[PDB]
Amino acid sequence: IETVPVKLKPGMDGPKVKQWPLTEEKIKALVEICTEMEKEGKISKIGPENPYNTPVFAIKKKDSTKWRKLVDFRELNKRTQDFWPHPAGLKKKKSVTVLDVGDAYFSVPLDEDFRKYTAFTIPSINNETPGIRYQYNVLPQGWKGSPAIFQSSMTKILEPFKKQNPDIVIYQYMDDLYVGSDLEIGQHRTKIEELRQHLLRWFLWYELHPDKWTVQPIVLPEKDSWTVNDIQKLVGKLNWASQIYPGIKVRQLSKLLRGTKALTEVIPLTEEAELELAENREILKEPVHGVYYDPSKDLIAEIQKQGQGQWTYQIYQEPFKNLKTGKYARMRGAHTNDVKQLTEAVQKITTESIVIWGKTPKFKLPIQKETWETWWTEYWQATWIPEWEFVNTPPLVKLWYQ
Amino acid sequence: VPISPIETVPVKLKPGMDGPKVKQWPLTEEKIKALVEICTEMEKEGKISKIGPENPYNTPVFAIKKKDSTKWRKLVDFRELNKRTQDFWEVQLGIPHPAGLKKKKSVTVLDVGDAYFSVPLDEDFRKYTAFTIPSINNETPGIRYQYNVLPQGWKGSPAIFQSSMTKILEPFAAQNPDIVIYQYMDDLYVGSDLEIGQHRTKIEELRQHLLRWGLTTPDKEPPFLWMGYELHPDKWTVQPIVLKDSWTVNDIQGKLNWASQIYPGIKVRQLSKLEEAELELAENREILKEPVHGVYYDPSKDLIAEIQKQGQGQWTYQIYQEPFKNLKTGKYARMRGAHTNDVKQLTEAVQKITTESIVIWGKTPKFKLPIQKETWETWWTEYWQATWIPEWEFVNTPPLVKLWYQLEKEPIVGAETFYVDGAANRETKLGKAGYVTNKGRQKVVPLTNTTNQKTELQAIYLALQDSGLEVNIVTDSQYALGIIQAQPDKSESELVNQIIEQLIKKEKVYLAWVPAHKGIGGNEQVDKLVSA
Ligand SMILES: C=CC(=O)NCCc1ccc(Cl)c(Oc2cc(Cl)cc(C#N)c2)c1
Repeated sequence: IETVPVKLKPGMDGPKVKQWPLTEEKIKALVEICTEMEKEGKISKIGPENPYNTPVFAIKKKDSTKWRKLVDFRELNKRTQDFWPHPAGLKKKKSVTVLDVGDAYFSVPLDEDFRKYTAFTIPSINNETPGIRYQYNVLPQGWKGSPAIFQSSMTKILEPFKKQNPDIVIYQYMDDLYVGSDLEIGQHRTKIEELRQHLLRWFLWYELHPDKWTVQPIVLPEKDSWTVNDIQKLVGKLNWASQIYPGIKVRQLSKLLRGTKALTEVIPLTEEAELELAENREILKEPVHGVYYDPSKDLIAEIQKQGQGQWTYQIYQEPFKNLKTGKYARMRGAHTNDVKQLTEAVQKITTESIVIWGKTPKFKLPIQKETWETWWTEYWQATWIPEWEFVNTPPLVKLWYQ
Repeated sequence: VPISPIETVPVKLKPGMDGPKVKQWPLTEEKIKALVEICTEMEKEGKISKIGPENPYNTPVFAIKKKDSTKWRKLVDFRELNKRTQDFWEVQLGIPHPAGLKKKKSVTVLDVGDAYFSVPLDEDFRKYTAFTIPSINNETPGIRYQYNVLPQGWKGSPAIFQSSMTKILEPFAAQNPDIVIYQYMDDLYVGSDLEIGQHRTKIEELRQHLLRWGLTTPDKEPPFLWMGYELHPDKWTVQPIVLKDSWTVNDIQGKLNWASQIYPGIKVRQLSKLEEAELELAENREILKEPVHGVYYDPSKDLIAEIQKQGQGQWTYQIYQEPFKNLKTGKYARMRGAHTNDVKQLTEAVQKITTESIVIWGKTPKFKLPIQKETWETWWTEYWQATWIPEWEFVNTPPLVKLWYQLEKEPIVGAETFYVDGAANRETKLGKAGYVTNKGRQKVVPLTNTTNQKTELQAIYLALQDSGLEVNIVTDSQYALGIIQAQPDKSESELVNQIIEQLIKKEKVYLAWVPAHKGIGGNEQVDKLVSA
């Protein structure tokens, strides 16, 4: 009931980010939503004395048809004062469920002097009327201070469930609660239904699990007949992997390509060449040497489009030091829409990153800036938004992860 | 009759900055006499109030004769206070576009300019608006004044005023959804499709509603001249536009970009000045000679957008709901870059038109595009980037966008294999480019004024020139791969354009990459030849 004093970081003004265009349906949904939040006192209209702004738009979460208000607090979160633990068990758990606990934030007042920086604008079509300007009175969904400030209340609500179930790992990131287990889904959902019940006894009606390899092994072909082209591709892949792995050698394989030969011609492997290829296999079976996570440095996520709905990704902090690699093969929403697939890949990769390290990575997207910025909000279903940059030059490496 | 007050808008100065302390300029006795007369009337009207000696702030006041009508006009120069006043959320950054307006049967104008001086200024801020009328012969203390209302020329006045008018009109617009109200200058524009009797009645209700806040309305005519447009009841168009060895002064005209929104086929690619410059090699569009008007928006009909390729990285589009009646038109210029193709540019035009249409009509239009469905499918399924264009249909209006070549995914059986390499000396700018093949074909060409990158491209060109219709090419040039894998159809480098022209003639091309200096036999032999 007593607000926590919050201030921006030293030497930084409040956010002043342009509101981007919205469709009529999203504007109509945002009006209905904000009209009701106004009556509930969560937000209040503001005047021209407020120069600050944060973009707003609308989404439909997974398996629901109801519009939800999403605010892009990325700029405010950067400039918000760092407010002063990550469970390594969450990644190791067999099954983790994700719960939207954001509505809980709306029962906590926001510091009076800080409300000015939560200002948002509902745009008008064709600029025909002025924008509807609001600011928050309660803790906003998507703000980094909202979990921080609410943490004191959250532990109190969850200590009963935690004592009753100690094997359950519980983790909170933004509006999301991550609840891990090693039990069966039916009882998992039963314990999950139990957690919601505690939440109803002050909330909304995602099932995920870890996969086998953290870093997917590099694999080489096993053939009985090698063409010149097969051996050229292999030498290329091994030269690339030699930037990651120490003792990769290609001399005995490159020697087979001696002469000016037709690409489709079969070349039998020499005994020296078979041994070299086997030693490289052995090298690639071991882990990468000296790969550490540093919480100070940013995480970097790279995505390649491999075609036919397949996508590859690598998370790292230093080049050739992969903390995780993976491959996403099917996106149900879009066999005809590359951008929907990419957007769902970014969301899956961010979720995994939240589980493993408890922070989102910076993405390098295989897309032109203008195409991505036009369409990603149409397919976004998460309450957080990561950072991203754009790759304009085709990487030669796409082959090596294929 | 009690009048509801206009709630003041709390204003503050920027943090750490204090108010203005500028020097009042010496005035002529005639000007001082003119200012004293004005301010006494303004004071009698409540717009300003005389202040005592306590206020330490001052803003200079000037007098300008208005068209020598034997009358003077007061001018207070708030430039300094504006620099020290807080920032505001201005709301006029985007103007409505006429093509987004809906047709209306009746549209009435009302004068609400009297409301500007009816909007109060924050009490605690008035002391910062102080100004001094100098005394005759400087023998008395000048008359001191401060503002009680939003001053003309102050930073906050435009934003505070509109936000005040909107707060006033909200009950009326909510309770009368059968009407629309737009605010331009000192006049309000109210439109409706009701019978002329009901429309005039509701205007009387608006005048009554404004009278509650004391705003009093007096007792134009279509077409309306607004923001460089002409707004007729059934059509809209731009206001007239106007254009020698003096063209050297500027390319600010040129302003055909403003015309481009309704006049089709306008081009501005002359790109001169890419303060005195030569001009040559240009075409007068001269399509501005004949009048062209746009239509208003009917939300019950579909929105359509058709794009045409005009050449030289230029694209033109029309947005319409019914055939041959255009809501608006426009153009798109290719982005500055070294290599490009038509499919990427058409994709960027689609995205530009999409966002503009969201702005103006709140929805994406259906597209008609000069590209075959099969062409687009081949493109996006094989393009290394993710791409997408919204719902669209093919229109057979040449020039048609097409794919000009497609590289093979696998080596070609029975096609000759060309191993190419190129190298140059950084100091002499001399180099070699060449190939060796599986059939024993060879070439090495000596080159002057070249780089390692140009020799790598030239070697690929040689293999393409001297090969049959089907050919396998092995290079170690990551630079050449990055270029060809981006599928350019045109380039700024004439060497890339020549490779493109050779690729268009081939039936099958497989381009394979190998690492350099690793002993790949064909690459090793040609590398020794070209690095000599
Ligand atoms: C006579 C023309 C006509 O009727 N056009 C139909 C569109 C239309 C509808 C409703 C109104 Cl209120 C309107 O008036 C405006 C709008 C705007 Cl942006 C600016 C101005 C001004 N200066 C007036 C226009």
